[PDB]
Amino acid sequence: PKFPAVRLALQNFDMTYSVQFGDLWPSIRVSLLSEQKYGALVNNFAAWDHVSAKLEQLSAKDFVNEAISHWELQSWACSPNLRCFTFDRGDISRFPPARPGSLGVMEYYLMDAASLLPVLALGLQPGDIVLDLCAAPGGKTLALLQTGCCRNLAANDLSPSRIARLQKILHSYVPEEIRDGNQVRVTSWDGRKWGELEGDTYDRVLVDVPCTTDRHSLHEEENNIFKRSRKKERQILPVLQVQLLAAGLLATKPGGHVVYSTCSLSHLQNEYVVQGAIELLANQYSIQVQVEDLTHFRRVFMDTFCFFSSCQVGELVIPNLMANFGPMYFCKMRRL
Amino acid sequence: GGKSSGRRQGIKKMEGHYVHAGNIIATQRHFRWHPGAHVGVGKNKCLYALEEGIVRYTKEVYVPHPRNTEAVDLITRLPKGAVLYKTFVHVVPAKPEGTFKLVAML
Amino acid sequence: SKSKNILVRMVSEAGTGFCFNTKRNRLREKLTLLHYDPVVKQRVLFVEKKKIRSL
RNA sequence: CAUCACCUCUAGCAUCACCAGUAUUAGAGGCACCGCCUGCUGGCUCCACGAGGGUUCAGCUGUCUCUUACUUUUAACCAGUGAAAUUGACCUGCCCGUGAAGAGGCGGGCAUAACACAGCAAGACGAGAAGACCCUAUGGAGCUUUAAUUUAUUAAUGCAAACAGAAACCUGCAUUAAAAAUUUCGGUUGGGGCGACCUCGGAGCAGAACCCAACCUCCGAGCAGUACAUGCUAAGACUUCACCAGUCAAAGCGAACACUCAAUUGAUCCAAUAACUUGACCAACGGAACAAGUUACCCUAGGGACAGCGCAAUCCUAUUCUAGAGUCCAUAUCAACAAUAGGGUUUACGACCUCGUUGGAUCAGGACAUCCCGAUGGUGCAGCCGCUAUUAAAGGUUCGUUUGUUCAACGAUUAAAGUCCUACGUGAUCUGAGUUCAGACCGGAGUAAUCCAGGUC
RNA sequence: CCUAUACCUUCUGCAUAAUGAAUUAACUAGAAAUAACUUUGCAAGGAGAGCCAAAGCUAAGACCCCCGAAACCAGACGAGCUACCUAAGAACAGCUAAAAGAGCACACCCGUCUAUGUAGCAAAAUAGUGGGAAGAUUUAUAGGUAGAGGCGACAAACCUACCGAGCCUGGUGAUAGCUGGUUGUCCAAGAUAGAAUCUUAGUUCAACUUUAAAUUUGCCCACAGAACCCUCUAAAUCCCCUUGUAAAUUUAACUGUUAGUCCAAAGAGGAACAGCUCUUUGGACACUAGGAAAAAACCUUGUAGAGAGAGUAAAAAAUUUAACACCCAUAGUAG
RNA sequence: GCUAAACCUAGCCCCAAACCCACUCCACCUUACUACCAGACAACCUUAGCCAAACCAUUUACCCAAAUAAAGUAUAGGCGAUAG
Ligand SMILES: C[S@@+](CC[C@H](N)C(=O)[O-])C[C@H]1O[C@@H](n2cnc3c(N)ncnc32)[C@H](O)[C@@H]1O
Ligand SMILES: [K+]
Ligand SMILES: [K+]
Ligand SMILES: [Mg+2]
Ligand SMILES: [Mg+2]
Ligand SMILES: [Mg+2]
Ligand SMILES: [Mg+2]
Ligand SMILES: [Mg+2]
Ligand SMILES: [Mg+2]
Ligand SMILES: [Mg+2]
Ligand SMILES: [Mg+2]
Ligand SMILES: [Mg+2]
Ligand SMILES: [Mg+2]
Ligand SMILES: [Mg+2]
Ligand SMILES: [Mg+2]
Ligand SMILES: [Mg+2]
Ligand SMILES: [Mg+2]
Ligand SMILES: [Mg+2]
Ligand SMILES: [Mg+2]
Ligand SMILES: [Mg+2]
Ligand SMILES: [Mg+2]
Ligand SMILES: [Mg+2]
Ligand SMILES: [Mg+2]
Ligand SMILES: [Mg+2]
Ligand SMILES: [Mg+2]
Ligand SMILES: [Mg+2]
Ligand SMILES: [Mg+2]
Ligand SMILES: [Mg+2]
Ligand SMILES: [Mg+2]
Ligand SMILES: [Mg+2]
Ligand SMILES: [Mg+2]
Ligand SMILES: [Mg+2]
Ligand SMILES: [Mg+2]
Ligand SMILES: [Mg+2]
Ligand SMILES: [Mg+2]
Ligand SMILES: [Mg+2]
Ligand SMILES: [Mg+2]
Ligand SMILES: [Mg+2]
Ligand SMILES: [Mg+2]
Ligand SMILES: [Mg+2]
Ligand SMILES: [Mg+2]
Ligand SMILES: [Mg+2]
Ligand SMILES: [Mg+2]
Ligand SMILES: [Mg+2]
Ligand SMILES: [Mg+2]
Repeated sequence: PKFPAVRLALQNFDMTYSVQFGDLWPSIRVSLLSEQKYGALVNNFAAWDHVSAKLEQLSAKDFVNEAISHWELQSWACSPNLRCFTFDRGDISRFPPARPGSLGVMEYYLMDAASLLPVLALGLQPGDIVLDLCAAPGGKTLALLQTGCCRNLAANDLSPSRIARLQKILHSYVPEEIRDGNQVRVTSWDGRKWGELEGDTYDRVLVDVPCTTDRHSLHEEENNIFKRSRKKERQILPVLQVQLLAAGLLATKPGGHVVYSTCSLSHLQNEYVVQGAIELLANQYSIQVQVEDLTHFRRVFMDTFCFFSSCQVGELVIPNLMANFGPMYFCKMRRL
Repeated sequence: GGKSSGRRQGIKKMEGHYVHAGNIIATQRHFRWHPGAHVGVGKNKCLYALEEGIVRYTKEVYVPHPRNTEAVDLITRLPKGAVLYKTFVHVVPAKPEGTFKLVAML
Repeated sequence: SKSKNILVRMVSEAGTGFCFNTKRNRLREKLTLLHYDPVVKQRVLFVEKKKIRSL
């Protein structure tokens, strides 16, 4: 009670994001205050073929499959074996709750379709070892396991409470045989230690640093980052984003790719953090990285997503009334 | 801020103490004392006497069950010639199981 | 604190009236277990009849 | 505050107020005339007026420099009459020390025939009463409200009842509203603001049986999964220092051939159900079936409170060190990192924000770490002035203007306008401000009552 | 001369400059049930209907205070003071002015400033200086409005010298986890783990303590024995036959106590040398005396009387610090 | 040796028993105790609260007509305190 955390979050966003987006902010603000559209991620382990037919009856369309055929039309590719069904532009229809299949696992998972792009931008390949920092609660973690291109995975999140939610998601969806071995490693440790525990170990690293989540902040009243007690954490939040990304960058082997993802529209936490890590590695550890161009990636998914074309390095997906996916920011940088 | 109190776990019957069937010998968080002769183990690693007699503490060679993967993986990495020892608590029975008594002259 | 599981009551099909409460996932079909019935002193089929509460 | 003037709101009417009245009226309110300006309500100007609050010319004067004289009352003595607060007992000294830390009574020294009378106000933490300061109470009361619990009451309606060729009144039962009624403000964190916290598990955490470090620092838990004999019974024991609760368990019947997991939880009453069984972020987690704020109008019962402790950190002073400034040159002077002594101050957790006695008048006592006067070294001391050091407390250390966590700045002088201590030294000698108050506004806070170390009277 | 820091009460500890007491006399404060115990009667029955009984039952004896709130309610009594109103009356010189809520200024009303006074003349006055003084004035008389209220030019003003809700009586010996008090003699045993709590000013349970009873072990303690970790590491503790000793457990009945303080030691509070706060072990103090100057906590010492006997215990600070070379030196050279 | 100090009745308390009083003259509801003129005025209606529940909000004993016993039993009750 007292001062609502929702209004405090909205006040902070209104001042900051009005300048950044200009006339686009009123359009973004309505989408943020409205409920985000949920995409259906079909579980490959379950009856994926049957569920795909079932979703098409509900007028759902696989945008991922459509984006696959657009690669040759426009003229690293992307992570394969991903099937996500969303509705048409401007359709407010919601998917039914997921149900267990004949195999005992949930048939599909409901998640933001904008959160699949960091997995898609990762360009996952078979036989690789994937490190995910802040993997919990498993929005991006499940997508990596759906691909089946990762022989060894390390899912690390600082909060054990979030980690416990991830394991339950893995148990319900991912069959135990995959989780039985050392293929999926779940730990609760600081990600900044990963820059020293395991250096050059992984070929593909996905770093979704903690950040002020615009969708959750404006709606959730529990553990909001904008409450008075969390003000100290918010002030040091940009510092954490620079350190956690740097640890993930050192963790990968040269010739590997690291994707930095953030669920926010703040430039101080999307572009500045990316530039900070690049400078930090050169100054302290003498590490040089190259940020790839995602413009080719953007032009394929323009049909089902709205993109902001005033970003220095990464790609930002802005929410909209017709396409409510977002906000999502992801940048792919490889180590040389 | 978390507040907790001691669990009062430890040795309940020392060396040479006389115990009866069912008496709890020791309560442990982890297997500090292993069950020996005529000593059972409960769910919470609680040691109770299965027979009435005297409690003895000895050092015995620790040979883990083959099914226990963690303990088998430990002995296989030991240098050749090394032997593991652990403290076992035994109950030495004092009374015989029974005696034959004359009941009739038929 | 989302209610993933619910508490259901299994009623014996032997007609003895013996019933017991078990926990099952909400997103699941009605259970049909093979539980011991003390009245007939043997394992009999049981059927879910009514949900008691959401856990 | 009221006040003409202005403005808002309500009311189309009579036989006890309004009113023996009738919208040019009456009532409930705001604001404070007028004049100007403005919106479709707001801002300035200005006549007089004021025991309002400041400022100022001139004069006036004992307000003062700087007090003095006289008269009257009082006073003191003689005669008559004759109270009150107060009072453990007193055969009632001073200086150091000690001490519930401020000694007439204790320790060590010093002083000391006994008694009135008149003065004095340093002490007897002097006396009376009032009040301030917080704190406490499952103590009160006033006020306010979107605190909880209510509509008995009143008003407006509905249906029933009743009349009935129709209608009302009354009554019963419902539904809104009004105005009231009863009751309460859970703890922890110097206070307030903002937040956090209250149960359970683990670690720093008591190194070795058990228990034990509150506050504090840090991370968790309020699940899930596999079973469906996770059946029924029954020796002996453990136990979170009580109880409640919790834990283990041989044998036996019946089957098969005491589940994982550190925490993963909630009593009684009551409610539902044929039985079985189930029900609370009762999270203030041994739980009240359901109750907030405020008081500077406050009340009652009590408790606490300048002075005192402080060999780590920090600050100051004097030495030590001898790097470095001073043309050269450690030491004429100055001085870094530091060290050793004396003194002051800060301090166990929201690695938040703020807030909790002192001048003056009079009279001074004392210290010297000396501002002036005196004596004596060194000088980058020619001489005059200066700088520095030793010695010296006999004596002296001004008058004004603004302003005042009551202190600085400024003006004119002086051989100098010393640093402190003394329960602000000193309020039973006096007085100003603050602590802050009963009234009142301005600014800010709050739905309001009311509040703010803020501004002012 | 020598020795001796009034009493009560409240706190860890009062000579305390914390509370109470001028003093005398009189008055003034522990009321009761179940159970248990003790002593009689009778006894598988007891009792003067009813009730209890697996030795009980009946009777007696023997245990549970005083004063004090602010309040709340009910019914009365009050507007001769005051607030406002009603009825019918009265008063206001002189002067300047004008048909004035005008000016000056008496009577009169009010009470601005200062001083006196402070148990006073006075539970609000006096002297001087002031505001109003033909008006929204002042004032005499009678009447009205009464406490869940009245009245109010709102000051939370006034309503008979304590009005944030009058006074009196009654409920009422209200209640108070709070303060204070608690009255003959003598002896005996007797102090510091905790938990829960609208709780930390309290209470309940446990621990401790007391009395009675029953029973047999209790304390001290020889080995043996009690975990690995994160690599290592303390004083010790538990258990414990002998032995030295005399207690311990259980049964019955209750009350009372609890933040103790300081000293030694080991620690704890963001990795804080002291200090503050908080644990642990031990001691002392809240019990005596002697000694450290006076002295609750240091040291010596505890079982109680009389003696004009004796032997002892602890028990009195050390320290005074700075002399010193004599003689000589040309040169391959400014390597 | 002053002030004083001492005293034993007055009467009262609790029971039993029995059901008590009020016109001498005059005055007395108007301003009571006031000799002496048109009134029309008339009575009846749950107690509450303190307190206990360690707050408080439902609730909380108060002779109702025979001592004893049934019996603090059946019942009632934030199924609490307590009531019966
Ligand atoms: C914004 S969430 C992203 C969740 C997930 N990446 C997804 O999109 O599905 C970021 C999470 O990172 C975790 N986190 C915060 N700090 C971290 C740290 N220092 N190291 C690792 N994880 C951290 C937090 O628990 C938080 O839930
Ligand atoms: K005035
Ligand atoms: K009360
Ligand atoms: Mg006004
Ligand atoms: Mg002036
Ligand atoms: Mg002048
Ligand atoms: Mg003269
Ligand atoms: Mg005389
Ligand atoms: Mg007297
Ligand atoms: Mg004398
Ligand atoms: Mg003294
Ligand atoms: Mg003396
Ligand atoms: Mg004096
Ligand atoms: Mg006094
Ligand atoms: Mg209390
Ligand atoms: Mg109140
Ligand atoms: Mg126990
Ligand atoms: Mg509570
Ligand atoms: Mg509690
Ligand atoms: Mg507990
Ligand atoms: Mg005020
Ligand atoms: Mg001189
Ligand atoms: Mg000197
Ligand atoms: Mg002056
Ligand atoms: Mg002046
Ligand atoms: Mg004085
Ligand atoms: Mg004295
Ligand atoms: Mg004292
Ligand atoms: Mg006295
Ligand atoms: Mg009441
Ligand atoms: Mg009360
Ligand atoms: Mg009158
Ligand atoms: Mg006039
Ligand atoms: Mg006049
Ligand atoms: Mg008036
Ligand atoms: Mg007012
Ligand atoms: Mg007021
Ligand atoms: Mg009065
Ligand atoms: Mg009393
Ligand atoms: Mg109390
Ligand atoms: Mg004794
Ligand atoms: Mg003797
Ligand atoms: Mg020589
Ligand atoms: Mg009560
Ligand atoms: Mg109360």
